[PDB]
Amino acid sequence: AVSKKEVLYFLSSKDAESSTAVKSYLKSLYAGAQVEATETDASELIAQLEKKYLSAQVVEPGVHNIALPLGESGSAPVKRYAAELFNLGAQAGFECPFIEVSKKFGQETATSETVKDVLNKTKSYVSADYNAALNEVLSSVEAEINGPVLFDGKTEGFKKFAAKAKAVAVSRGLPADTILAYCAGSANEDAADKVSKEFFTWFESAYTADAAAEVKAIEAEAASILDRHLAKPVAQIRKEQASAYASLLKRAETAKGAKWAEKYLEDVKAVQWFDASVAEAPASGPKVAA
Amino acid sequence: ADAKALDELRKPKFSSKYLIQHVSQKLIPAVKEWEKSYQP
Amino acid sequence: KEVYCTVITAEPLDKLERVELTKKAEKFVDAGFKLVMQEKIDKKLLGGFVIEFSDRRVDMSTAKKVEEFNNFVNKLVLSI
Amino acid sequence: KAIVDALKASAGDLAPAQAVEAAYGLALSGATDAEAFKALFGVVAPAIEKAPDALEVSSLAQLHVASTISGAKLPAAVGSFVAKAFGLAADAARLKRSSAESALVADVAAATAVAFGAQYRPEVASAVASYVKTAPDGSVLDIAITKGDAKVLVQAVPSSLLTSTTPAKPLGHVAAYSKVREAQGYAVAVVPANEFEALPDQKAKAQYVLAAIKKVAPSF
Repeated sequence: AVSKKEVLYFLSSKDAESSTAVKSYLKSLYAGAQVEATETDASELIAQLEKKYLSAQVVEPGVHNIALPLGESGSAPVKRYAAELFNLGAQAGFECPFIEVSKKFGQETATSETVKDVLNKTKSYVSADYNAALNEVLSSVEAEINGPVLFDGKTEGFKKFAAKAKAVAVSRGLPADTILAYCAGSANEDAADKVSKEFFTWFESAYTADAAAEVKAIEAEAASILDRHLAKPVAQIRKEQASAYASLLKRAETAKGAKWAEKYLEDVKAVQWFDASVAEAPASGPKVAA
Repeated sequence: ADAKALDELRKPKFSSKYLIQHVSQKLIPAVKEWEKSYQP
Repeated sequence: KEVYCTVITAEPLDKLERVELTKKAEKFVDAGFKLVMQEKIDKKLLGGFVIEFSDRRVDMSTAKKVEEFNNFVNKLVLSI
Repeated sequence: KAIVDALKASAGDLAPAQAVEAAYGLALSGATDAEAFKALFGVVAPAIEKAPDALEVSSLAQLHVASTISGAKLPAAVGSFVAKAFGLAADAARLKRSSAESALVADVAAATAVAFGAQYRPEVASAVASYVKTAPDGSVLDIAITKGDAKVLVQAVPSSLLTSTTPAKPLGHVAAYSKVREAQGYAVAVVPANEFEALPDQKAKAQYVLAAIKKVAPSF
């Protein structure tokens, strides 16, 4: 059963095993069961850890339900794949990726006075091809002041760095004037409309190029896994795979009583139903209850 | 036997979801007993 | 028969942030000894306080509660 | 008056997920034609009685708003069931809170602590933890104040629940959440963030919150 904080996370979720846990919970509440009071407890560090591990139970069956657009031509399979992961972010409680990674910046650098310590605590989230181009330009503005460039904004020594880092950001290809004019806004709704149409033209060309770089790495991983496997004789392949299949079954049979190992071996019985339901009618496929 | 369902057949099979649940069922109740008992 | 101290906080204190701070500190000396006190500020602390007794330190900052939290969960998920 | 009487005769053409959003939209606009709500609730009530899991929990909560503001009743198994599903669908929007709404609620609750008398930070931090009482349906209210027999709820409605135009009044769903809580014993004081965060300091934000509580229940 679910712990009533999982089932609040699975309401806007749309995978199968989470909706049938919701639907049997809503069928219990139709038969007069009391909805248990959700906890007004679990302080700021424990609340961010439950949100970390309940979002990952919405993301994990959702990622396995998104077909990769491997070996497709065009942007719309890559835009479908990116839109399904956007919607998986919203179903799991994430915001927009722009609003969720900039929250990661301002959280990791809450205590930063100099921008060299910004550029070292946001190292995991910024590309090293871009972290280096902001560190080389930093040491030139460090050469003009011969004092550490501050994370102040009011400082004029930062204002000449922010005009040099804007020259770096346009060199990568990303419009730093359009990005800044979106998250700041404007007064009228007509001049803010044209900059949102120009941010979302960058943003869609941004997240497509992250999805397409993810597809081009799965395509390159699968093509090197296959070409290594096609160089084996077929007798080696069948026993390398039967050794890997049997070792991975035994790890789920060593684990007794665990919920994951009970569900692992129950899905092995559901794959063998799929192979057996196809053998009865192969022009029809698997037989669904209809 | 035959003809399972549709909502039984829409489940992704070898996802984690239950290692993530088994970890959070043994990390969240084990860390509430860390902040309630914490002095440096 | 004093005990000299210094307290580092994140922002300058209220007059009630001061009084409930000393009762945290009168139980970190094992006598009826008075802390005189000394006040410093560090935005690198995320709130809380750091008392330096000039021979020992008690770090009840939340900037250190965060670090001891992550090191507890980053080591607990590696065993489970 | 010509939409609602078009809806009372042809409420058999609507799916139960569509009849909910008809009755929810009439209740939010202030319709009292209760026989239009007899027609709309005549679709959704046998549909929940056949399969209660047929509708979304977001739509079972939009039924409880519609079954409250117009006041038209449901069956005894249905109207008690959709009352829990307002408590479910309001918690799920609180766990998945936008984190600038979490920055606004903890800002409004701090100004609610200053308005009710707290000069120092150990008093506002111990007061906003006392504002997080539990609603009767099982959900959690963030700024819920109780003085004896009168309760006052403070509601912060950030920008996602605001109209996207320049006057920027809050959307109709904020009066949905208000009038359901008002039928639970609360006096919902709306604090919108287009007015709240234009204020420069914490004292002006506390008198804005205090004036908003006086306008709704002047006992506080």
